Amino acid sequence: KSNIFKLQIDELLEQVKLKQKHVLKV
Amino acid sequence: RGFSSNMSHSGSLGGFGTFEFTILMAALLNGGGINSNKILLHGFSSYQLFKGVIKYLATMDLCHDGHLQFHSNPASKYIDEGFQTPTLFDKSTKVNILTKMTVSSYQILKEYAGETLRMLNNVVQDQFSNIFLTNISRFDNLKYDLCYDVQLPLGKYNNLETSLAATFGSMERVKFITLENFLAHKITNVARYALGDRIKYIQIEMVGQKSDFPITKRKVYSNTGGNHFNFDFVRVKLIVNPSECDKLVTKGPAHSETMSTEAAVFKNFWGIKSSLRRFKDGSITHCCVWSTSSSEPIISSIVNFALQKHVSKKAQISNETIKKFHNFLPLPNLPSSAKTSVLNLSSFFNLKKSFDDLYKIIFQMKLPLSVKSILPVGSAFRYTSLCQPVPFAYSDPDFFQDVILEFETSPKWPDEITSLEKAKTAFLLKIQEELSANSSTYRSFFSRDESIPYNLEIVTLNILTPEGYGFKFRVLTERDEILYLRAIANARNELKPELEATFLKFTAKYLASVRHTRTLENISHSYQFYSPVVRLFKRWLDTHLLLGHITDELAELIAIKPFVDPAPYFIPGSLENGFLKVLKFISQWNWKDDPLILDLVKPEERLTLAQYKGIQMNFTNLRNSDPNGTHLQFFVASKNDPSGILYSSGIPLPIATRLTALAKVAVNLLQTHGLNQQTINLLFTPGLKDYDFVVDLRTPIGLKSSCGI
Amino acid sequence: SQVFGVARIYASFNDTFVHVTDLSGKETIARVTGGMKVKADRDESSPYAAMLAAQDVAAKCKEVGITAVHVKIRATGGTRTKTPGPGGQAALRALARSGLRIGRIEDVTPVPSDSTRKKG
Amino acid sequence: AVGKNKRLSKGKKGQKKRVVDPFTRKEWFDIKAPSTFENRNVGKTLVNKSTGLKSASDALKGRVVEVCLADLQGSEDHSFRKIKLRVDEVQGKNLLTNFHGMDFTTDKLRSMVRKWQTLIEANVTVKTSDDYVLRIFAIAFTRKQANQVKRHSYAQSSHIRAIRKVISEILTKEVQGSTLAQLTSKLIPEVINKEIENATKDIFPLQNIHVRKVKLLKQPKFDVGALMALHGEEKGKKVT
Amino acid sequence: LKEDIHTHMAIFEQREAQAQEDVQSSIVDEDGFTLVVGKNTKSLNSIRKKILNK
RNA sequence: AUUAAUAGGGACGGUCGGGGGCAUCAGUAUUCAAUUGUCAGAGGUGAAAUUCUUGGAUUUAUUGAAGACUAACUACUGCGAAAGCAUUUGCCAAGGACGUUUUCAUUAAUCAAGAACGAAAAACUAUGCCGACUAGGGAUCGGGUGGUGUUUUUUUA
Repeated sequence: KSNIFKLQIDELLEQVKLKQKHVLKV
Repeated sequence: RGFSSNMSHSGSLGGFGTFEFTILMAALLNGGGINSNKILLHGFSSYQLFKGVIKYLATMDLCHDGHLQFHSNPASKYIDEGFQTPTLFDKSTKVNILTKMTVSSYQILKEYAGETLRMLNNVVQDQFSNIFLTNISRFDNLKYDLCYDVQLPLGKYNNLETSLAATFGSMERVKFITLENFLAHKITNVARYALGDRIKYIQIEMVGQKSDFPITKRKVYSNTGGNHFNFDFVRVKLIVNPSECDKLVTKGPAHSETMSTEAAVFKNFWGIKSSLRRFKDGSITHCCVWSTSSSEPIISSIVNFALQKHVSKKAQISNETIKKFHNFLPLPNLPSSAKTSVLNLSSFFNLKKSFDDLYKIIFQMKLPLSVKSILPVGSAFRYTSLCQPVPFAYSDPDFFQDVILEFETSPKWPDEITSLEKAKTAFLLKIQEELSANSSTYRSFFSRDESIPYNLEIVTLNILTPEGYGFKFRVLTERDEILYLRAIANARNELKPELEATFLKFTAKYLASVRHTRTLENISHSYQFYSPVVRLFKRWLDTHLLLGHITDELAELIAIKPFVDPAPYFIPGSLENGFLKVLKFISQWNWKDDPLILDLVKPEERLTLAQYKGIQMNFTNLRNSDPNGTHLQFFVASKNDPSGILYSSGIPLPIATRLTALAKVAVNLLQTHGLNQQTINLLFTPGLKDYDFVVDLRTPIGLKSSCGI
Repeated sequence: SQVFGVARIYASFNDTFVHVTDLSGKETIARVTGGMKVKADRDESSPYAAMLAAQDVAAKCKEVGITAVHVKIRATGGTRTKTPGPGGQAALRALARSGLRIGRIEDVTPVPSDSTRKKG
Repeated sequence: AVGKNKRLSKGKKGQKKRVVDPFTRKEWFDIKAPSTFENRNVGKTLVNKSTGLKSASDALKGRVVEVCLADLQGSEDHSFRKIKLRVDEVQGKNLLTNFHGMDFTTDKLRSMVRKWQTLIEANVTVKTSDDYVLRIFAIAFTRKQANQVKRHSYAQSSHIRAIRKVISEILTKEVQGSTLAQLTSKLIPEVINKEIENATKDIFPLQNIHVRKVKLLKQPKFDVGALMALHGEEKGKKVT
Repeated sequence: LKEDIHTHMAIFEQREAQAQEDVQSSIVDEDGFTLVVGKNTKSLNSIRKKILNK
């Protein structure tokens, strides 16, 4: 559960991760 | 799961946001043991932290049983006294963290959290996509089971005063700041009390509420739907208990000598529906009896009466979806049929009873070989015949249900296929002779079984019982299996696939069918709604013209799939919910890349990891055989059949793409239009286009009369 | 039409328990001991005591409504004797003459499979 | 201590005035048997209080009754067998029993045991599809042919061990392929032991073959829908 | 149906009696051999098939 | 550069056994306990007493644990060097006989001494000429060969 779970949450966080350029714009 | 910090008390799902989550996980880092123990640690993983927090928040009740306390400035500790409301308490600020949190909503997240940890503690399958990669919160009638439209032509303040039976004074206004909060709270309480056992969870929706207002106005100004308040109408949403949906009595407190306080509450609340009954077993209780009906359920009837009684005389209750669906189910030609509910199986049981009588009259007849077994295997015997079994109704294509007659073992059988079948017919002849000579009320004749390719001698004995039923009898030995494997051996490579397909068909009719019947019946008695769902699904397929090339058993297994795999959703307890979950599952299903693993098991013997991996290996092997899936579309498999091709074989990829297309059309229609009679009727309409030719046939006689519908 | 009660008759060499019971085997209806039905104490297993005991518990059974009997008759069993007693024979005969319709007869003695007695 | 010579003991010092009239306070419940059997109706049983509806229900859930298969099944030979029926639902002067176990009777065992021939005993623990756990005991005595002249017919222990393994295989495949009603209907007309005989005639011909005993060990969480389905809710009548 | 079944069984048993008769009537090859044959086999064809398979 | 003893070993083969070791599984009883009934006695004996019982004994019912033992089948017997061994399924080695156109070639027989194994209230009406020894006779257990029909089953064990 742990290994595939880390892979899956890594993919998820990469997909939902935000843009630093937008962060500094705000 | 549709949860944020939005105000739950106002009649919508919520009261719990990411801020609240962060607060509570920080509190679990602070502590939280019953011995004020620290629960988590600063050097855990997200997976560890998430599992631990879910475990705690699911196991610990925070409203009725106990509360959680800490100091924001120290050790967290759970105290086993509930405050009748979700209570996380900083003792440095006296703040309940969860004051926006309706207790009903707390119960709902408790159930979701239990499902979350159950999926997590499953170690076999890939639970990540159910855990995170689906929004359940989109469709109301999929997420919940019974939602009812509640019209309130309220009007203005004095119209409220004369129409609302509830009093709106200063104490109502001080414990519930807004009229809408008071209204939602009152409706929640009255529905909870008037239903009680029959349900699992309740939710209220203020359709027409908004949060945006300009700087131009003092507040939000509305005129929506007679009222001038921040809603159009009310919708009630119910997660319903399955086996309590049809309880013709609703028990209250016990009849004591004086008037007990709870019986006073019940009788004041019910009044005209309150009564005293004397039962069978020497009991005297207060009850509010009902009546049962096919098209509408008892929940609908009671919810109309109770809300009209204790809210307003102008309120309106509806669910045309559920009433339409119940009408789309066929109705028997049995007395009092409309009064008979949808969870009553009396016709099936009558069938089974006359079979038991026949079981006596055959099983003790005199014969060459002693009878080893008689096995019903029939569709009706697993409760999946669309039309219910009506006496003397021989217009039903599935009227003659099927029953195996297995004799003992004896090595004097012929070792030739045709002579083998002819000897079996000789057995049936002897049985028919004895049965005619002794059992004159029965009737009997013989028929040619042509379901099996390249095997022409098979004769089955159809017997008609004077309860108005018909059983077809076929015989089974061990020489059948041995000979068929012998034939595949002595086949040549040009003909070997055809003999393999024929062997598969024989297996489906004679060996897997008994396991199929046993398993599905034994599980349907737990999942009551599965039989109406699968009958409705059969009606749907017969409208969409696919039953000619889809057998029964494929339909049955893909029907039971959402029941046995509710997660992330729930177990369906209402016909609309189950039917639409099945269609949703078909639409999501990518049979070119998805296997299907069915654990036909009572709720929480299941499949081991080795079996799961073995079937997954078989799935990978067939995908390697044909990634196009041209010769094999569906891979549906279970413990009763890991090969899977047994039921899913013998179909055109045009038929499969037609079915997938119809699923996608239905899902798009539900995504676009909304739930109403026009969309339901349009689903039940056929296409009758998109073809190369259409040929329209009219029989000499309309068979509804002899079909008994 | 008929109602059955089971009659468990322990019949040792020292006493005789007539024991009527409802059909489930839990709720005793009445039980009567030859020892309590004889004034003496060397008679406390005799057929006379058994006849009196059986007659009296038959009276109580007809009072409750019991009409017929499945009789289960028991010796000491165990490592000791395995034959019913004088009370067993006399009790069965007395009930049948009292007038309850005897249903059916069985000999349920605890026989050891493997006796708790060491060799040497 | 009845008679006048019999001395007092600690005994009859503080007695109890029997006044309660237990067979006034009691109440009669009818029981009923599952649908796999012919003569379904049997038996009335007592409950030690009436004034507990739920307390009475607790007693009748606890019960275990047992009855002769003859009168349970019409055929008036008391067919030397017992069915233990367990009561696990109540509804209105009707107890809805369920199957609990089975045994032969000791007189039948004496009726088969004989001197110059050996017996074979297999005792396999299995699981039905309904997750019941069973322990089935099966017995079989060897026999002499229609031809012999030797005075005794003993089995060599190769033949015994191959028979014991064969009996084990047939029992466990048949009961794992059953459900519990399907078992009960198999067990009633004695078809297992014809299967055993026909599959062991190639080893050393046995005569006297039986399913001796069945012991239940495990039950699942209780199943109202299943049980009332296996037998095959109601308006009151308006006291005013 | 009765007539078909009866004539079919009669014909088939005529064939099978011939089959056991031949396979256990002491088959001897041309130059002094002998074919071993078990008890209760019935089909010299089936012996051919066992030969072909293994 | 011998023969291959109805001399001895040893190999192989299919078996045979209640022989042994560790492990496992089951059986009813008995003892202890929980829970349930009903009511005044139970137990034991030439007769009784000590003893246990209105905080319910004995009795009945559902279950739980605990240690032992392995009934009937059990002898005209089986295996073991003797003392001895008795429900199942494994595992570890060992063994007799029989089969054998295998292999070695006198490797041997009886034994004072010496070494291994050997529960241990016991015993108490038994008792037979023996011997290096000739033919048998009936059943019996283990293996082997032929003949023969019944029980058996037939391309998968």
